[PDB]
Amino acid sequence: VEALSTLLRSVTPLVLDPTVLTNAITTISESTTQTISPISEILRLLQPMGNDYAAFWKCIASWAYNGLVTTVLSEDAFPDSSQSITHLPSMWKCLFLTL
Amino acid sequence: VEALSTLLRSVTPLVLDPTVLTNAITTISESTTQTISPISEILRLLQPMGNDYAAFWKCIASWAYNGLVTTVLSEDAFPDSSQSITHLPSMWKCLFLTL
Amino acid sequence: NDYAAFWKCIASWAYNGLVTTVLSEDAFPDSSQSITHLPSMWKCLFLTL
Amino acid sequence: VNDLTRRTMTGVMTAMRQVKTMTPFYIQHMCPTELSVLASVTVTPPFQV
Amino acid sequence: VNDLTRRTMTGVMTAMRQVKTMTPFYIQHMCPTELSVLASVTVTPPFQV
Amino acid sequence: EELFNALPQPLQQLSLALAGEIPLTDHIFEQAASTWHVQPRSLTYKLLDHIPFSTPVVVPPSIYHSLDWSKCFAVNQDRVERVPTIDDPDDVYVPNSDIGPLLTSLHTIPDYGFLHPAIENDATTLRAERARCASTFYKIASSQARQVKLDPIRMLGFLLLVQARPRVPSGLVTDQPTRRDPTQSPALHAIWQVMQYYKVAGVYYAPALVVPSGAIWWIPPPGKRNVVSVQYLLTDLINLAILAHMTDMSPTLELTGVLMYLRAASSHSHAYTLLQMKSVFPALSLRSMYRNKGFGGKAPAIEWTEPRSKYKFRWTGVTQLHDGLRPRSPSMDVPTLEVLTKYELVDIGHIIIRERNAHPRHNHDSVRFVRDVMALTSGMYLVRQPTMSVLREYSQVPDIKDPIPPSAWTGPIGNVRYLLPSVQGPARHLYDTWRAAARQIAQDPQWHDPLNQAIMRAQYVTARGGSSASLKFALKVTGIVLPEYDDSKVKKSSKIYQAAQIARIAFMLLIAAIHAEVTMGIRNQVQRRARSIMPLNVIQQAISAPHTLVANYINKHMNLSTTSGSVVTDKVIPLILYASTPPNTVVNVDIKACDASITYNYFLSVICGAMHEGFEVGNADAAFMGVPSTIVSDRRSSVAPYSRPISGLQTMVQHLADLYAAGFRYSVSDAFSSGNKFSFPTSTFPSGSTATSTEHTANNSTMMEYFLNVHAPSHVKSASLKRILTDMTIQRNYVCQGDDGILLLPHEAASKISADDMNELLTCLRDYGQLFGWNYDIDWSDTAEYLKLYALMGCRIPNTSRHPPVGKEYAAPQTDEIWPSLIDIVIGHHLNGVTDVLNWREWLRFSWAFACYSSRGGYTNPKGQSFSAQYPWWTFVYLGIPPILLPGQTPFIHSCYMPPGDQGMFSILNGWRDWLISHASTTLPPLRHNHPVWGLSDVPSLLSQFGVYAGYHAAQHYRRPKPAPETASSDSINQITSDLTEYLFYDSALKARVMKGRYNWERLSSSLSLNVGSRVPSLFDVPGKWVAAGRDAEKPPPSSVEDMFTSLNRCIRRPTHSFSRLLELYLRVHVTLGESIPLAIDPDVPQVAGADPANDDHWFKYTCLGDIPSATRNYFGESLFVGRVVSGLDVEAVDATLLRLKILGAPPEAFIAVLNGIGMSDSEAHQIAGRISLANAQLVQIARVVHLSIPSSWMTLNTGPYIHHHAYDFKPGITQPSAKSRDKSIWMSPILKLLCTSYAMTVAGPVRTSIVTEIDGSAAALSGNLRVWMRDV
Amino acid sequence: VAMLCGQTETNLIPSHHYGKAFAPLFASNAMFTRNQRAVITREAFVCAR
Amino acid sequence: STMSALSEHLRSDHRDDASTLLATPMINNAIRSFLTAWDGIRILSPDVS
Amino acid sequence: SYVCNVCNARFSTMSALSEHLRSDHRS
RNA sequence: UAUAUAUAUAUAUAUAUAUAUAUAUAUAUAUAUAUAUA
Ligand SMILES: [Zn+2]
Repeated sequence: VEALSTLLRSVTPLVLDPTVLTNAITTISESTTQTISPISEILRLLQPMGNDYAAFWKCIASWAYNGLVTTVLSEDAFPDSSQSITHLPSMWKCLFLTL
Repeated sequence: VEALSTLLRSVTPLVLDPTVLTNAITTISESTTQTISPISEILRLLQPMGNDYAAFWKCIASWAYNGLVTTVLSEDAFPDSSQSITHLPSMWKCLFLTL
Repeated sequence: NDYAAFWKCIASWAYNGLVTTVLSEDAFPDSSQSITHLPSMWKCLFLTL
Repeated sequence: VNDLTRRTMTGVMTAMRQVKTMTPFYIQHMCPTELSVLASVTVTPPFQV
Repeated sequence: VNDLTRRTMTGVMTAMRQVKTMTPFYIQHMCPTELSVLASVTVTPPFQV
Repeated sequence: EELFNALPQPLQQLSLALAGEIPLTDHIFEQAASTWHVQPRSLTYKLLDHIPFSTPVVVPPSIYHSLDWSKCFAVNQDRVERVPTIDDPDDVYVPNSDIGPLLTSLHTIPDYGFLHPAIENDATTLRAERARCASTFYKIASSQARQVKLDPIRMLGFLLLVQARPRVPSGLVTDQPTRRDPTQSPALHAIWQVMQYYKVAGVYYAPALVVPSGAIWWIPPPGKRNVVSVQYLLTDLINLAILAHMTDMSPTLELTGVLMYLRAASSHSHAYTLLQMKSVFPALSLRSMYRNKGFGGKAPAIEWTEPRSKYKFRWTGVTQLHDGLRPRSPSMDVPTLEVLTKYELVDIGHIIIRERNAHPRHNHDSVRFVRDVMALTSGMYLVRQPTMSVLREYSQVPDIKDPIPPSAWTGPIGNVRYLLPSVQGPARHLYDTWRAAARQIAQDPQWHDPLNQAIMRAQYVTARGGSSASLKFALKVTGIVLPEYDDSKVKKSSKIYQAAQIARIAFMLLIAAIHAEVTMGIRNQVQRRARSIMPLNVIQQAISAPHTLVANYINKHMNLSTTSGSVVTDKVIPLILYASTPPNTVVNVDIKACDASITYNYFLSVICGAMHEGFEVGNADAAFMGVPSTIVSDRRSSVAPYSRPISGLQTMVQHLADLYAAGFRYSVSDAFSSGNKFSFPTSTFPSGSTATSTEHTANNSTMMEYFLNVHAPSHVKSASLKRILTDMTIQRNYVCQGDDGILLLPHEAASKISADDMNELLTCLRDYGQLFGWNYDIDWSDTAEYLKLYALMGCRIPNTSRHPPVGKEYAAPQTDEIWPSLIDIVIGHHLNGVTDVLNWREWLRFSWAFACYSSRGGYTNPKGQSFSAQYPWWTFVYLGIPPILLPGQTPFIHSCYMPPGDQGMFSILNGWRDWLISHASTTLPPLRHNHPVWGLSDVPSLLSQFGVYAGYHAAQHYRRPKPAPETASSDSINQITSDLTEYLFYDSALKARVMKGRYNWERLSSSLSLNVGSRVPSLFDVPGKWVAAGRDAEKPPPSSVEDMFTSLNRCIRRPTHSFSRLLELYLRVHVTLGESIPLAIDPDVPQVAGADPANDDHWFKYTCLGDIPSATRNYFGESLFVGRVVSGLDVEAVDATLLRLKILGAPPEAFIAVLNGIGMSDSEAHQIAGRISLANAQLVQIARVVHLSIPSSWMTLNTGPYIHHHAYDFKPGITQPSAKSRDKSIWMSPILKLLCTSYAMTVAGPVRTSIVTEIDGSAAALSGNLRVWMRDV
Repeated sequence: VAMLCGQTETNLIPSHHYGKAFAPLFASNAMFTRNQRAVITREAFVCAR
Repeated sequence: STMSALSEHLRSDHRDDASTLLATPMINNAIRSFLTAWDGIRILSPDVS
Repeated sequence: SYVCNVCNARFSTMSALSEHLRSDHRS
């Protein structure tokens, strides 16, 4: 898979840029009198494990060899089952999973 | 164009002075607990470059020789096509272009 | 101030069937290129003339 | 967009619409005279289409 | 959930839905071509089910 | 270790303290400092007896082969030249000679000597040749030895002291003890062997001793003789030994460096020999690393955002390395080995190559090896006779391979000639480019704005300057009687002084003076020829304005000046990192000598014509900067010649072209040589400061663009090269600054370009530069050299050799400085060791030893008394040096990234809080009434017992003496003032604006009762600042020195038990550290050489935060409201005051008065004042209002996001509700975040989340007091 | 992030871009060696059986 | 008797204490957290030969 | 050469030290 | 005494690098022979 992914990433015209998303986020107006800021939370959650952004190509490459190997959602990304929907960080994780 | 513009500015009763506009703008009340103040966004635009608005006289002079030269809006002074209407600076830019 | 090509073409006329002048292969615009690429467009114009 | 900001934005736009500027009058009534006179002064006469 | 925050959450979610990303188009129209070509290049041919 | 026993008792104590055995105290701090100042320096060498060396180094006796100096100097045309020994005309450096015969004996120290008074007298009075030659030789030889921040022996003493005892381990799991050990260092053994020659009765006489006036030498007995090169060799050895220890390199590499220096010292002209084989080490290691089969590892994945003009980059993962990605360029082994064969040093190459072959894969070890080997080049500041330097550099003229034919010009326009349209080629391209820019400049109401005019005039004045004598002569020659203000004690040669004289005169009267002589200066360098400083006079600088303006427009509106905006220098860091990544191919280029190659016959004539023509579009009668329009004869038409008016800009060009055609006329007055001043002209461009970078960068970009788009496609052969060479443009493929430049190729599709095509490409470029006489000096080694920064595969390599521990430039025969300045030298010295990533634990130990010696000093009246003083060690903590061990703590828990100033103090106290409080309760009786932050336990007395307050206030005291005023001189002060104001306020509108603003301001500040005495930045004080700077540039009288010592001692002795009000309030906050933040990048990937698990703390700090500055939403506060300001005033003061006013809720007219006080018109003042808001302000922008700033050490880290969303000022589940900032959080939270992150950066180890947990007083009380203090200042 | 942060050049022509991209990948007999190995494998397998 | 012996005792004995008077056990604890995060990196991004 | 303070294990190369350090040390 | 871990040494295998020798090809230099020109 790694060979195809690296080779694929060389030729593609697509480029990734997290900045555009952050601008769309931060431009949201909000009050400063609240104890919790959803903006800060989602921004903190949005940054990947490292500043990696490589899994996307890994998923593409896997399709050519689904007979050999299957991509699977990382187990650690699931929201904790003990939580409830009102727990915002858990809610965000659920949104990212379904996307 | 330069010669005609200089002559125009040399003799004219009109005087350009933005003090009343800003005075009428900064008197608008708004909450100080918000994260975005559109007043600042506006005043960050309309920046007086100190040239005493050569563009205005330049546009007027161009009319006399429209059959030879045409004035166009600068490309940089456009909202980026990647933005949404909710991106306030883009909206203000579009407003100025319309005016 | 040489203009060798011009005289070469005229000379070759008298010896066609022994030597043939051809347009330089690299003078053509690249096949993948599009008409909107102005430098390619000029090449096509000169090529035509 | 939070309505408070929206309320502000429509406010400032309203303020701009109410400024008693002189320019629109000058364009319609006085500027043409200035052009008409200066057209006889510049070393190059006007050239219009 | 206090509605102010609740208003914020639906706002930021709306913003994400409005971003004019290129990826969905690329997946549908361009990515298949890249795979189809590269399939002839890798030392191991594709193996699908 | 018997050496530890050899040390005297105080030094043994100090070594124990440095090792972390005991907490440091003022007592032992003084004992060590005092005893160092009293014992003879030779004892440091004496210490070397107790080291059982076991290294394979032999010092050949070939060193002591002094070549006679008499044949190394001669005078012809009445100037003392160098007459090189070898046929190479560049052997103009200090020879290898025995200085002995030119020595007398001193009465103070009879053993050492100085120059014969007879020799200098005869050279001065009789101008005797041999006397002059001897004098010149003595002066320069002494000067070369003086190129050190202090005496090398002291540094050697420092190294022995720290290395005398192993440091105690901390509790950290990553605290690896030093692997290297003494008795294995070839350098020290080499020093031992060579020094064996300099002992007569086991006394170890030093070959030389540096003094404030240079260096003295020891008279050799009849048997022996001292060669000056030996002293230089010792310095290099000492410097190498220190560096090797700090870098922690294998002894084998140090062995090679020793052999390197020895071979150089053996031959004549030690400097020249080193200079010839300079680039051997980088070529052997950096230029050729991965030219093998077993290549692999991890590399950064960096992406350059679409608006490439912004220079914004994104870290986006890592890339696996493989053989297809290995470097393509040929190695550098063959040429280097061939060169080394000349000096029979092929063994060094074999050793280096063999060792290099042990790193086939890119990882921490590989780069660490590269860092160490590259650290072997000599760090000596080379110096040669300025006369030879000026004669050798400016004697070059460019060679043009296709000159512009004379028939290519039109008729003259009085001085200039326009270029015929029929002419094509690069010259045509250059002509059009400059002409187009000139057109854009022509119509631009940005100028004629009185404020902008003030900026330009003010830009011309600085404390330094030159050519004043030429100015006074030329104007006196034309009958102009300039004023004088000598009683106002300010240097005449200062650019300020001459500017004041000019203020009244009508400008056109001065036109004849522009064709006047210009003085010159020289600044030495570490790895190259010395630089040149050529300051024009104020008038000439004014005339050349159009040239600068057009150049600026070219830069700012084409390739965005290629980073020459210089906003923060760190923007080049991600650029070269991206340029060195595997997917990209990069080529390093730079003009051989851009200053020497720009000239009038080819270049400047074209530019002058283009500018003069480009200004034709514009009112022919429009004076510019006081230069009126004039009538010139036009002779383009032979049948219809005539005369027509030309605008002032064109008149400037007319004179400017005349000056350039005449060539610059310099006057050399070198002091190291003897009685040999003269003047000679040259076409060499001045290029003395950043003002020249604009012109050269513009021309650099222009020629490159034409080459890429026109010349290369028409001339190259490879079809593949043509295919890739096309679709390439400078705005996204090329950057430059002055001569330096970087060219990067478009990403070859999953592949690399054939080296064959590269050779074809590089060859054609060389020829293209040869056409108009530019030697391009290009190279291709898959590395990044730009502005002296080195990157390899996306990892930065600090070239430590360019910052020698011992070396320091001194451009004059005398050091001319006072003792307290040494402290600032220490501080600057320490920071480099942090910027460059050294072993942070050992570097800290060495730094403190340096500080201890510097802590003490004295002075003597020219005839009368002596004076003395020394600081408590806590000063250096405030100055920004972490403590090694506090009482009750564990050593080595404070990171080097600890901020200086109050922030460092607060963070230290915050961690130290609980132990102090509890300990104070046990030791001391309680204080008499409750304290805000402390309980009744009375820690302040304990702090005083530690002398903390003494150090805290001592560091606040100034360190340079103050000159005194006088009343008749005050008439000159007024005369100086009046004229400076007159020069500043050429018009009247600005004066009216400032006066109105000042009058309104004081009226408001008093009546509204904000405060009184607020020193607000205003234009009326700018001349005052200039005057103070001018007077300060003078050598102070002794009385000022005596005042300093007395004042300093009193400040030390005065018993005070309080910090500044800000720090007092800051202590009210409690901060705690949580878990580590999520990592930025993979720890495997190296980013900075030496920041590895071995050097843990740097490795932690970089890994957690990530290096690439990526402020996607912060912008680090660079959006200051006042973009346009005059020199002298500080923007950082202006915005701080404005924000402070805004927080205080001042009425708008207060802002209006302040803005009007710096020349802003009322309309724009209202416009600016409206923009002021707490919302759009950035965290740092608002936090600076209380002087909370970002340490320079952090400028290489991506601290933005951490400060944004990792320093919780109010975590709901942890913070006490008493600390809830409530509505004032809009401006309170940034302050708390800054304090939190400062404390987090203070401790060693990985970066952890910082949380405010409690404020002893209510947050409201804290905010209220802050508002009070803000109102007070 | 990849889904929402996808963007490309303003006026990209995919056919042109891929034309340049794939050019170096079809310059050699690389694809044919595997064919030859497959044949030898076939013969070896049959003979062994 | 020595800072070394004290430091070793602090690292060994008080390996999990949280008293504010002690710093080093906390830092070592943070380092342990640092390593656990490092595992999270390569566990979803291993190294190939 | 390089060594780990917890178990005194000694390593020729730093990469080996790193991998060991990260993985071998954690009624 | 046995097991496990770590270090060092020796042997064997495999890979990579360098050196030396021999063979073949290409380039350059020198010598000798032959041809042609002066
Ligand atoms: Zn271990």
